Amino acid sequence: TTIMAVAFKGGVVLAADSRTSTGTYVVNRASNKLTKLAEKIYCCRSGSAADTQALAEQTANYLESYEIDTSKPVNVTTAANIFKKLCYMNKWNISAGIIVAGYDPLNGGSVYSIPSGGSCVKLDYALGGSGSIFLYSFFDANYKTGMSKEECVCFCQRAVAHAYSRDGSSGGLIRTIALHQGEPEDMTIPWTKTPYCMEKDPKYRDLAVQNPPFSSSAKITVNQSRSE
Amino acid sequence: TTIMAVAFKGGVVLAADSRTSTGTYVVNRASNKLTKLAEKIYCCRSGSAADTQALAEQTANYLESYEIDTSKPVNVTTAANIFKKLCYMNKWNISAGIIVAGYDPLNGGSVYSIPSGGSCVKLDYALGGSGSIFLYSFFDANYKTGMSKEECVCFCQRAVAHAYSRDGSSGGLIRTIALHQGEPEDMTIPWTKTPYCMEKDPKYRDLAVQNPPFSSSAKITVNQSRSE
Amino acid sequence: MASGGSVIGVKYNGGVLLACDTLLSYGSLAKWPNIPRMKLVGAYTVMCATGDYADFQEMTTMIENHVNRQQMYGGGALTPNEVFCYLQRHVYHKRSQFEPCLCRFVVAGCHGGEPFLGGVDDVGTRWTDDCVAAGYGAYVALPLLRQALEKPGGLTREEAIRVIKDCLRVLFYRECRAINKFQIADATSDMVSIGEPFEVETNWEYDGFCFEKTAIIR
Amino acid sequence: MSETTIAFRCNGFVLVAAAGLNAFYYIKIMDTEDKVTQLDSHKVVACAGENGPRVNFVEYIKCNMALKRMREHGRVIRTSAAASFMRNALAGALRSRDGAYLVNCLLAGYDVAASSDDDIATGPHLYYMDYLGTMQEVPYGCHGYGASFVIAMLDRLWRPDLTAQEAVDLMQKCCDEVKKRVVISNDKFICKAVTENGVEIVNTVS
Amino acid sequence: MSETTIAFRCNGFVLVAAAGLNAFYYIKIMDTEDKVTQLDSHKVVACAGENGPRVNFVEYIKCNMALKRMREHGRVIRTSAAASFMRNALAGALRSRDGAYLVNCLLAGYDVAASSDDDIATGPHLYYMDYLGTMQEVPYGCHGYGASFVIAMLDRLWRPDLTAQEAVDLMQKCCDEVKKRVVISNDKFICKAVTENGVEIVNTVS
Amino acid sequence: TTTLGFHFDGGIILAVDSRASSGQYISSQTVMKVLEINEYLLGTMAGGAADCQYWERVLGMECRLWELRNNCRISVAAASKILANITYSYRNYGLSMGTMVAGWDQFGPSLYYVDDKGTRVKHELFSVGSGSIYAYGVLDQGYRKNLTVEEACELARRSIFHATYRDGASGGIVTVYHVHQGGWTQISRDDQTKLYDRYV
Amino acid sequence: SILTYSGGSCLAMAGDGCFVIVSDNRLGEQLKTISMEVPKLHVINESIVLGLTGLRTDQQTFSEKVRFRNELYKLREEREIGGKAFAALVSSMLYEARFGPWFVEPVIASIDKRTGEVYLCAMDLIGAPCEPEDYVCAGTCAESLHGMCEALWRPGLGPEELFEVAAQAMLSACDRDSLSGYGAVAAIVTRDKMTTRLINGRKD
Amino acid sequence: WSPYADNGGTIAAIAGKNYVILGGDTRLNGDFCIHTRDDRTKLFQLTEHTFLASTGMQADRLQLQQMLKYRIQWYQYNNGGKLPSTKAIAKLTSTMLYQRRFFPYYTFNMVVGLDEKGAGVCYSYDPVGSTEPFRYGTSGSASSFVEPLMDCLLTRQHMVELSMTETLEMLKNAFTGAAERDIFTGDAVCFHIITADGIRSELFELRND
Amino acid sequence: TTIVGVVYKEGVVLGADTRATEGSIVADKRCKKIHYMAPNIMCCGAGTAADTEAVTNMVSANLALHRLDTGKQSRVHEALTMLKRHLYRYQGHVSAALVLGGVDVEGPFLATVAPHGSTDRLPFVSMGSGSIAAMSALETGYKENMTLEEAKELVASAIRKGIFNDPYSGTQVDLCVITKTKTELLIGYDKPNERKYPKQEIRFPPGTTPVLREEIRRL
Amino acid sequence: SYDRAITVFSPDGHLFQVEYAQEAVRKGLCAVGVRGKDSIIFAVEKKSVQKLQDSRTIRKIYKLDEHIYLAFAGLSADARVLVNHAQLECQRFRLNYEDAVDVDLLVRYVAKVQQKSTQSSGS
Repeated sequence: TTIMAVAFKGGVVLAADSRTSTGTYVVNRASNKLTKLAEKIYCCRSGSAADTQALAEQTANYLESYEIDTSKPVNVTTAANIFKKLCYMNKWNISAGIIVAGYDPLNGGSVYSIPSGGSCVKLDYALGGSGSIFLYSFFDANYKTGMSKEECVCFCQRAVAHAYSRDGSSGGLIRTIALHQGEPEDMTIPWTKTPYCMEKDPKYRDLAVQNPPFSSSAKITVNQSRSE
Repeated sequence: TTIMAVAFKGGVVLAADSRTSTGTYVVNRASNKLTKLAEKIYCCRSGSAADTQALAEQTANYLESYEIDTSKPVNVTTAANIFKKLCYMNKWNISAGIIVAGYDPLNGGSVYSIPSGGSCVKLDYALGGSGSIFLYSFFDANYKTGMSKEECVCFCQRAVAHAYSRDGSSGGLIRTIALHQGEPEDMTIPWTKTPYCMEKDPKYRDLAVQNPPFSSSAKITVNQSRSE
Repeated sequence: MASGGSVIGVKYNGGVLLACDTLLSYGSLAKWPNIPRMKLVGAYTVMCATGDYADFQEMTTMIENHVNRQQMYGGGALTPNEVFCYLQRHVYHKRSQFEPCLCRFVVAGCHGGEPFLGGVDDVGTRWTDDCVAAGYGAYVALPLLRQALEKPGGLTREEAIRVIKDCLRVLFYRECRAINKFQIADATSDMVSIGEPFEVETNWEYDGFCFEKTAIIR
Repeated sequence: MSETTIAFRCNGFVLVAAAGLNAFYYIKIMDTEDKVTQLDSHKVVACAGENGPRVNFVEYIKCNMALKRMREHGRVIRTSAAASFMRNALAGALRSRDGAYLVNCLLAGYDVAASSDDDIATGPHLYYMDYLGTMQEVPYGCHGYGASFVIAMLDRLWRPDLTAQEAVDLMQKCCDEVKKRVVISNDKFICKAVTENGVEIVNTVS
Repeated sequence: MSETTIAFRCNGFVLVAAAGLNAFYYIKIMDTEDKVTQLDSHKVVACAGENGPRVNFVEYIKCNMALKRMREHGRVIRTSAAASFMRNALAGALRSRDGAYLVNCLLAGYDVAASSDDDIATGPHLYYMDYLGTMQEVPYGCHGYGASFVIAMLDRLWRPDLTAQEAVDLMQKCCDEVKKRVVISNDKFICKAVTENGVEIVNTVS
Repeated sequence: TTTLGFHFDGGIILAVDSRASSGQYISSQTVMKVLEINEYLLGTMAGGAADCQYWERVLGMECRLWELRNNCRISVAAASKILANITYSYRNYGLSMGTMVAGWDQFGPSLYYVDDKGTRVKHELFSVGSGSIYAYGVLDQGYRKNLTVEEACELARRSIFHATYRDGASGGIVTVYHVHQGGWTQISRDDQTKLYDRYV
Repeated sequence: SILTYSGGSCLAMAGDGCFVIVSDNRLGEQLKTISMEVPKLHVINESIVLGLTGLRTDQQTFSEKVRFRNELYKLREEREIGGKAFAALVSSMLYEARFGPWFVEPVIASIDKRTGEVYLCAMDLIGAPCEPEDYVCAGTCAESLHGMCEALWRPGLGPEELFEVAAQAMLSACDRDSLSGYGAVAAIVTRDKMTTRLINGRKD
Repeated sequence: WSPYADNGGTIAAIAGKNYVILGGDTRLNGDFCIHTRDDRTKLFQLTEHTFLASTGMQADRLQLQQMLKYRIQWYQYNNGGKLPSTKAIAKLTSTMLYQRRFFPYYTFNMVVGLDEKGAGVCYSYDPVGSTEPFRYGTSGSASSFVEPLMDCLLTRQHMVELSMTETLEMLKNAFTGAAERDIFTGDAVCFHIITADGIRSELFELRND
Repeated sequence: TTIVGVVYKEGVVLGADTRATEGSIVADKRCKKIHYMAPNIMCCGAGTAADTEAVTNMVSANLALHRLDTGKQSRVHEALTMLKRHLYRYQGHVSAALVLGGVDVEGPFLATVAPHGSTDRLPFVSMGSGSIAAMSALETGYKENMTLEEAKELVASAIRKGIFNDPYSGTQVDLCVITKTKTELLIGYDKPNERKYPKQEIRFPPGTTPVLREEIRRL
Repeated sequence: SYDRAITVFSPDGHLFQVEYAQEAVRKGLCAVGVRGKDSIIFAVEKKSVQKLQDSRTIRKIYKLDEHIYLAFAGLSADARVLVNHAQLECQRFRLNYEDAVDVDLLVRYVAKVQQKSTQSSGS
């Protein structure tokens, strides 16, 4: 999996790849890892799908009850704390890494990481899943504060694509969603329009010279293509 | 460790961090992972230092003998094959990941990766060590063919620094060496002049708001800095 | 399993210093370089821990809540010594259920012009002293603070800062999972204050560190 | 299987016998423990296995049977009901927290008409049981390391119409064969007989 | 420790005894294996342990001693040299590929002057050995599960000046105690005596 | 540890040693391995010291309640049963015990062995502990029913002594008690090294 | 453990142109006692005493190797080996067997016949020497011997006071040890004489 | 992660006809390190005549000390304000240790105090509570050499009454030797002398390395 | 163990503590951990004492033949290299860990050798169980072109950190100083743990211990 | 679950539930016990001779164990419950103590079962 969320001024963007895998074989190539928790709060799920589906469903059930009582839209910090507690109480029984992000009028766009073990950290961006370890340096090198909604969607799409081109365990579609004072905006990019893959990157077009012909020179030139 | 080698027109650059560690504690903060095998062939060592010191020493011993016999400078492919065979014959007894690179007049600058298990692959660049997994995306996103010697040294220094800022097991100096038809050029950059670290990167200056004061509002602002 | 590295602390004439870096790791990955790890607990007291950051969050929450509630419902403001005692009981209890708090705490504070500093480990061991540490602090820092405190009559604030920084510099040099970015809290005059992050000056330019001398093969 | 037990049923009796030995590892503590426990006036049970499971088990049978006889004006329970009761308790314990009784049993009874209304077939019955709760009526049966030797002799020599005197001779020979061929020492046997007139010890069988 | 052996030295002899039993798991194959092997005219060794290590071991001792006696005009070797030879081979095997001989031994000899030039102290010697190569001269010694019982009786009753008749009585009582208290059956003992006139079987000790 | 007991015409003898040995280091030479439960019943203790002392103290608390409730002394059969049922119920909980219980009630002298699994056996001669395998050697030679009290105390003393001499974990002082109709009587304590010189 | 299978303890102390070495007399198989008359001391020559503890088969075998090499040394070299060379030799033999050791721990005590200087050595089972100036000890009650000697030993002592120190030590330590005991044997060595004494102890 | 840590160090006590003397070292050890050289938790006063002294895991000794301190407060409330004697506390402590048979305190403890006749006594316990009353006792890291030395000097079994002062000197000597040789024992010793009058205390330096 | 080395303007200073332990008991308080390799090369040793002793001896013997053969002074690099080949072969079964220091025609040389056979030449090193504590004195106190006195004060202070904070190290500081021209051992350079309470003398009057039997032998 | 307090004191130290229980005993058929030298005789009155009643009548004297009988007066169904508890108790005792329960012991068990029913809420 590769999940991530990024804050921009006024909102957040959440992004994810679309693959569910048993290790070597893809059982679903079109999952939806961006799960809704309330009108403007979503989470990005990584780890066991069974666990993170059950904890998201449970977190959503609690928040809908709370919003009816209070009669108010719910703040991101509430979503994050409810989830966190579920992730902490069950830490030994699950495999889950979660990102909760959202928009609310009191604190704007916010992002919480809730990794394995059930800590909860409030950030400007968060990465998660197996594919995350390829993006730290990407973000360190290429990410900036101050990005608009449109810059941030585009940047997320390009990060996911970099991750999933090198991570065997990520791949497929790129889904995003942008949450802000206006209406939720979702987007799905098919693999055939991905902004990056190694298959289309010109520095990987020409093949390594692993198979030179039997020759009378130590000079290396081209791969042998036809029998002698 | 973070090691790498890059081809440019006429030569190669090899780069490495300077840390040797027991896991958690640094036993040497100024190692030299760029080892000389012949006048214009070097290797970058990762893994067990005991193993890769013994295999490099052995590879160097063989190449010096071969150059006296032949009376000629040795080609990179020869270095790479000798090493590869040592890495393959002992694969079950060692932990080693090697990069051999060099300059020779017949084939110019060349780079071979020889990872664990003893395969040998001929590339335009190679990454290795624990810190390598942070640089795939860096290189995919930022690396180009056609770079001059000076662009390539600089690019390597910046890659190593990105790697070692996120990898607990890399750090310290950045050493490089540039090999081409002229004289070998080595460079060592101290951590205080590193081209990247998270400590000096302005998007990590302001601290996460993990410790807000006890308040009468759900609004989050600043970390509590002084007792009430 | 976001986890914090070393913490260190030292008493000087008039108060006590606690210091750590702002990093949470996950295994070898340096994941968050801008986390404030120190937590103010009540009026006089400050805590930090090495180990599992989730277990620190949970334990300080529980404590900060007892302390704030007790104060608000007429039972006065708990002191460092009391906070410390309550912490150690809860660490111990959890160990006794085989659900430990996998952290090692350092606690500091100042009440009645008397500075506190003590440690609690994950099976409930507790001790107070003039210098305490957790993590690689215990192996790397304590030999220096202890040497420093050998002088008779104790340490001034400034000499306590100098020696805190030398320890920080050695951690940065010899502890893998660290960064050059630190905060210091200072308990003194019956209140704690946390400083802005800072960096220490390091040395990398010795002749014995040059390329030719460290080369394995000439 | 350090303690051999033996039993067989003939037309008008059951002989039962069990080895006296009680041991602590290799040490013989004593060789005269009576393990052929009388349950009622016309029943015995020979149990094999450790003192503790063995005693607790047969005391629990005895007390529950005793309680069934006063809640029933002293009416004797049939052998096949005592066996069914024993079996349910071995089986129950096997799926319980505290786990199985590690005892192997032979239950021998002679059933005798309660009243005149009673149509019961009157005679001797033997039941084999195991610590799991297996239970099976049999004409002869054994437990312990001496079991195989004796089972084959009895397949060879046992008939239904042995006289009381011939069946003591046969019981004696089965005990000698156990002594001759089992390395664990079963040096002394106590042997009891169950008849229409009740339980009685057989002294000439040692 | 299924096979008890016993030995003690008195002023003018050694008595040695070993249990006849040979077993396959719990089955008694036979109870009359002689395990008190004569090595020469005034030596015996009682070995304890499996047939195979035990036979191979004592056959190797016998043949090497026999070879030492022709390469030396039939001169009898001293008991302390036979023991030293036995010990070196137990110890050697213990660090070898094929591993240790799992035999425990008691070597008993009576040393007798070769010639007139010979200054040797003439009399009985007993040596305890173990499968590791421990070796120690002793006034009495034992191996197997019956060893502890017998060692204490002998601490209680053994003296150096027992007559040949008293020492047979004492050997008999030690064999009875083994039978009475060891659960493994050591039912029959063979007992030999080593004297100035040589090795001789003791028939009244069973 | 070594303990023995046996029944003869004049009553019962119990004898013990007093060493407590982890297995190498010797923690004490002064353990009291006979437990005066009350003034007509004795226990002995072998195996785990804490286990034997806690459960015989509990036994002694039940023997006393019985005697308050019923106005009479509990039998040796029932005493051994209370203790066999506690051990039986703890069978799966890792106790370590090898006890004798001895008394003289209305049916005469009774000696029981009771162990950590719930065994309970009545018999005329027992020895328990690591040195039991040497005590029985001496005790089987000398024992008979018609021993005098003086001869029987000597037999028991000599038996424990011979165990201390050869067993690594037995040693110390040898103590002999006599259970008679009137209750019981501590007969002697003698250091085993001083006994060595008496018997050589 | 295998080094504790057979039982036994040894101790050596230095004085002023003298030493004393003591051993217990017990041989065992774990807790079962086989003999009470097996002292563990071996006299090499007029100047050198060897103590060996550990597994008895390996004590027996390793002392026979020492004896064999010493005899050949004496014929080649036509002299007695000195305490220090004998110890270096012993060390070499233990380490020959570094990946498959002799389970012995030797205590060597010696005196230079000329200078009257006392050399003590103890070795681990692969021959690492520990050569202090006060005392050395080994075997199953070595922990309890350490503190007896730290509190009784003092520099300077002559043969008779060094003998009491060293006998009280061995006895009090064997008495808290189940695998060493049955009294002791002591050799007391000066440049001029070698005295041996059998000391009484407990019979457990 | 084990629930068990051994923090090291040593205690020792000696009784005589109307006093007992009790010593414990002040080092608290971690894993290959030293937390502090001035821990005083090993010795804990329970009444004016009775002490508890403990080694092993320090967090456990702090729990046991508190459970004892409240059973003792409860006795007083249920007993007319009186304190239990030393013999009673020793029996109480055994009882309590046994009760954790199944997850035990990692502690080697002593209850040390005056008896009812005014004389010293020491009860050494194992971790589940078997004990006896003795004239001297020791436990912890250095105890396997301090104990034969006290056997030697006080009982003199292989040879042919002390003051408070001579006894305090013997113990001082025994801790000094323990610190020289036991690497986990050191820094200082806290000594309490118990008489009917009261309790005198005295620190005493030891090797720092 | 705590062993330390530093390079200074004209040579090398090695340092060591002196406690050897078996288990948790001090076997020898004043053991010598600084070993001769050659006239101009010494070694301090940590790890398994037998292994550290065997390998140093062996390489010191082989360096001595090499000097008789060549008629030249041993080079520190030659020692380092014979050491590492030997430890490499045995795959860390021979578990020697060494600080090696010397001075030869190419100047001062200081290196560590770990048990698996890896080497590192560096201007300051520590090894052994007190290596961490020691290393914290060295990073706060090393500088370039230290004088002899400053070097000695830094090594001693680094060893004293081990002595007082690591339980497996103790007693006193030994230094060794190596220069172009001489090697100077300095046993007990610093003795920070002398006695305080002078030992109580406990006396046994001769004839305190009962002897059963005595024999005498005149030499 | 029903927990009401049934047996309570009233204004002069009277427990009426207990009194009225003893009234019920006074209406029940007469029973007699008589202790001889070495025999005990229990004798009870039966309701009334009928042609229809079964000749083998039900017994109103119960065995508690091989050596202990009981006869009663009062509510016959309550008594059958009481006799059950007592039969259990005797067998429990054999199992806990091997010996056979003493009469005097068994009497205190029964009497305490009656006493508890005068103080146990719900009953």
